[PDB]
Amino acid sequence: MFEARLVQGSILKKVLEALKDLINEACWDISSSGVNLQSMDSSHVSLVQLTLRSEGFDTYRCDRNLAMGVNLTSMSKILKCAGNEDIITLRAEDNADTLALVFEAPNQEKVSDYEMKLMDLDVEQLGIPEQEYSCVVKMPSGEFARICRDLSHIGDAVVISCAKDGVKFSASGELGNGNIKLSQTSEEAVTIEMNEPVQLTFALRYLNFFTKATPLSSTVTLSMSADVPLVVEYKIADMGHLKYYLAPKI
Amino acid sequence: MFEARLVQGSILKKVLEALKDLINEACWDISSSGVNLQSMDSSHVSLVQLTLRSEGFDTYRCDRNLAMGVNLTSMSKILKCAGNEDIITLRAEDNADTLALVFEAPNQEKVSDYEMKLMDLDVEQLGIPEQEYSCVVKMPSGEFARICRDLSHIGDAVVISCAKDGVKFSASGELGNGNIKLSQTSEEEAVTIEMNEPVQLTFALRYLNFFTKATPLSSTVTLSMSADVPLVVEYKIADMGHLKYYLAPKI
Amino acid sequence: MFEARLVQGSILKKVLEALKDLINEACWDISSSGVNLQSMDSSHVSLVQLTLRSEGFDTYRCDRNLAMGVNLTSMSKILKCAGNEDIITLRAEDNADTLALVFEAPNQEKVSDYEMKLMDLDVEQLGIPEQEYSCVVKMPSGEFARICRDLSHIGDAVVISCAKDGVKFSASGELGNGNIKLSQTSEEAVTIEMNEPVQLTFALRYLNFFTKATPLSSTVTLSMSADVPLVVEYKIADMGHLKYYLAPKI
Amino acid sequence: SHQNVLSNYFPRVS
Amino acid sequence: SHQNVLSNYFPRVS
Amino acid sequence: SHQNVLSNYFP
Repeated sequence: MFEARLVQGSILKKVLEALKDLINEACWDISSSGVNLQSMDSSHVSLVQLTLRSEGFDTYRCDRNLAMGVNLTSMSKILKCAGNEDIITLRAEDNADTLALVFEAPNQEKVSDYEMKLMDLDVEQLGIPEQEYSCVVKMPSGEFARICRDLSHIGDAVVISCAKDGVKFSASGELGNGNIKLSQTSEEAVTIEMNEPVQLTFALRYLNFFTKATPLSSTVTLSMSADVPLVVEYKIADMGHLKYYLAPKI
Repeated sequence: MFEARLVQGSILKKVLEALKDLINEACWDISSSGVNLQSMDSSHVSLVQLTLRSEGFDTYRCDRNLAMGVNLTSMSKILKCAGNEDIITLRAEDNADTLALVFEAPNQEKVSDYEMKLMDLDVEQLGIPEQEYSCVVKMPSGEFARICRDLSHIGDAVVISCAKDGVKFSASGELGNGNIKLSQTSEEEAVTIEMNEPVQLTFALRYLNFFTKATPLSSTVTLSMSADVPLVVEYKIADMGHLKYYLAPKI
Repeated sequence: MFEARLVQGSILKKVLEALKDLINEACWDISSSGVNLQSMDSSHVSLVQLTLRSEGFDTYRCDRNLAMGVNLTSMSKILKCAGNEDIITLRAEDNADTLALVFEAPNQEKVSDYEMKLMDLDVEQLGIPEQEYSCVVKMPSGEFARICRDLSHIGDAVVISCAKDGVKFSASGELGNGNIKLSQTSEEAVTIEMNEPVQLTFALRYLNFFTKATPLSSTVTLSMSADVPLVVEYKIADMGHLKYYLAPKI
Repeated sequence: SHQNVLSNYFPRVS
Repeated sequence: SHQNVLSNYFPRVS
Repeated sequence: SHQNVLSNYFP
């Protein structure tokens, strides 16, 4: 048996909205400490790590550890059928043949019940060890998302140049080039912890997928060093976080 | 001569929106008691019956009875050109060659005038006897519209199971299967069930989703079932009539 | 150096939106009296003339007159990266190689900077003679815009018929025919100045392009005479106007 | 399953 | 149908 | 102008 219950179900809806365009399959590691998910996308250019801690749930119970092959497009399709205010419950048994999903309306006259097949997955694992970063930038996630959406009109790659002066996002293309500069402030603050100036380059295509996690968190952090992947991190309140990793260009 | 006038024209816009994707042509029976429309869809699996009574128009005049061949998409295209608050008037004259649609804006500076040609249409009518039904469910039309949309992610057919105090909608496919259970509530937003005999039937979700195009017509929708008879999905154009959809079950 | 600053930047966003689908390239005539822009569409059936006076700006400065070949889709792409509340700045130098656009947010912890290249244009300009018009109609711009969209369901050409009663807009096609009648009111007013009845015919395709300027002005004015082009005029409040010219059919 | 027609349930009334 | 161009009405001031 | 994968960084 595995059974976990979450009264703010929209969390899970948002999580799979944040995943489903990037990866088709992924394996869910259930333990008594919560849920971890890790997978690369088809190109092996990016990787995503998802954590959800036990005590962020209102009812968590795990008899012993599990690995659940889940097609995430399917799982999204199902979660779409959950109400915004539904209490969502996940359950799995001996068989681990299927994962069961329960949507209870808080009014109590509607209960939806879905059971999806769990495929069997080859597990190409990587270890994302947490590293040091020359520079780490914290900012409102909508602001970041808008940077990324804007510069996609301009080019296919963004250059992030961070000094203590402030952080700057740059792109160039056919039209010409564009630059957005943010500076450090007095919630919505922009704060920059800088140990060493960095200038790196990333594909904007991949970042626009990451910003799909925007509805999960008011704040986003970007972590960089020369010669290490970028970490774009969204914090799910009181429960866990969503980290996206992206390899720089050149 | 025929002339009918409706001060809230949006009714007529929504009726069309509810029809034009399911059926492309149909015949309008005009009498002094109102308007009837009935037609099968091309596949002859579903049927639509529309009633709009005389006394729901603010001015109805039907001197001679009329049967008007109409392309419902053409009429839809025209009605897009009406505002939701236009006072909408339909008029047909002596020979019934064209149907005129007149839109009076409450802004008052505008009167729009449209005239579409009336085709000549062949009549395969059907007779729907009045029955009472094993199980009858009244529920919010939006809830129902969502049930239908959602389960279409799961499968291509739904199994409706109606019991003494709750109805269950079920579908299955490759992903897996899903089931939605509604119960009866503590008006428009209540869920109520009148059941003389439990029913469990199966229907094409494709067709139901055309039906739900009638959702903006009514806050509430009623479903009527008996074993071995078509389902009836009914929306009420309140005070004037209704839009009933009929659907043949599977296996 | 040339510098123009506009504290309500939305004005400019709306201009580009009002141009970019109709014409791809154009030359901006910069002068100490303001900005002029004029262009035909590829088919040479319509023309658009834009005037923006020096004194509608909050900071206008022009030492030399300038004529700037501009790709307008590019420029629109850029202004999309501006917020509605941003203070927008246009700048060009001695050299005039590129045009710079600077967006300051009311957030003001953010400054965006874009620079588009100036292509070289053979600018086929036209001379707009002063005429007087048989019939001149003033109406709410959204009302005119809805007239134009509505009749595009019916046919491809509209017939505008002006007598003292009011103007009648008509179109025909396979479905049938539609007629819309406006009369003069007791702003949101409809006023009709008629010196001699006109009956003219225009491509609705072009009108549906003109109506993209609706958000620039609550009111639109139409000027007609037999055998001269139609004028569709939107007034940019306090700054200038956007005039479209259209050649009648048959 | 098989899809049935309304012909099978309602008579052709002219 | 026939569409007239602005050439018939306006001079080319280039 | 260039780019790699995420393999070349993590154990």
